[PDB]
Amino acid sequence: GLSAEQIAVLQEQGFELRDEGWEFGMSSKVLFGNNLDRLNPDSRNTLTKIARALLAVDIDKVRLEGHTDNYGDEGYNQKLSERRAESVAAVFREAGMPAANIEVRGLGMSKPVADNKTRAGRSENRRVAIIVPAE
Amino acid sequence: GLSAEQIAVLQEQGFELRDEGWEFGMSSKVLFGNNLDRLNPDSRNTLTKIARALLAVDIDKVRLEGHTDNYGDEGYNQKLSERRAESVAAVFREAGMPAANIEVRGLGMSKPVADNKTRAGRSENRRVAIIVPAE
Repeated sequence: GLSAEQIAVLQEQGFELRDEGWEFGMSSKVLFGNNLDRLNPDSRNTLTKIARALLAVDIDKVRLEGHTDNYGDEGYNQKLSERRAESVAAVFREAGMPAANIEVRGLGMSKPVADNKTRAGRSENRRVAIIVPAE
Repeated sequence: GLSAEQIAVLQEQGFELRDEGWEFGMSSKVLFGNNLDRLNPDSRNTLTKIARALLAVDIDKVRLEGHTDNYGDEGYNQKLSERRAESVAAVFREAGMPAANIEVRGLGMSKPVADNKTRAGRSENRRVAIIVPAE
């Protein structure tokens, strides 16, 4: 389980404890914009600070999951979700996180957090999740 | 939002982060034994240490929630669950927590955490939970 100086850091960064562990989503929109899986460089820093802060307190084990809405090919949403997840993973590596400690899952359309019949609904399902397991 | 020192103390007392806050649960058999809402001496002593720990790091509020299984009259089980939480509240108040910062709830049979079908799940649901709300 996580130590008190860690949990606090997680809380500070915007993490919320859920069933699979501590979770913090960012929208694809903010993360990539018009790109497919290239991060615009502002989101890169945002993702660097985050990773640096976590490693600072010996959190060094994260899972990254990316989802899409249901619009589009089913096969493509899987790849995209996985590639987009990996894009973020590469920023964690480049900051000091043991690659063996990073897990990457493409979850495609299958796992939404909103009704997929709204511009703010569908744009909410387009996201990448940062997960520290509470193990 | 709880600080590292607060969280540290919470973990040392056996609390566990849930959905409604930090939460330590004790079974009714331990707290009450054969009694109704009178705690046995060993329990009051335990509860007093927990209470003093929470005060010594300036915790803002505690909620005390009594639960039963689903055997018996539902209104009796509601009252009992309430009287039982009020027994734990009293110990808090006597340890120096002000009434106004203490929330007492009898929840009867409505929030189980185990299966009422077995003798075991029934004894597990017979508990009073101490919650520190997540501001």
